[PDB]
Amino acid sequence: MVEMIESQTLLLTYLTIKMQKNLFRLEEKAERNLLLVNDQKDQLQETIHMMK
Amino acid sequence: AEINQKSLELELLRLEKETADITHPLYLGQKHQALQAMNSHLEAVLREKRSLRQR
Repeated sequence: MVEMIESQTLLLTYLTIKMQKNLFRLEEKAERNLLLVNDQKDQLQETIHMMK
Repeated sequence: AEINQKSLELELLRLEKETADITHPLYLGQKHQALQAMNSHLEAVLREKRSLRQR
């Protein structure tokens, strides 16, 4: 019984570490994409204001 | 964006203040009145030219 629980713990832990590593990579790519688009928004906003 | 809006407003108000003496209805109205008083006076003087000449 102790050997079975340990095997379960190993599976869960493996899944967890694998997911966390791949999630951090997505979050970083996402934030970068948002900042790039936000910067484009900011340039357009300044040009519109000057024209007005 | 908010700074830009307020900055424009300020610029507009400043332009209006600087040109008010020649452009605002209030100041222009006062000048009209002074001119009408003198007109009337001159009309009167011209109407009594003979009497004034005799005097």
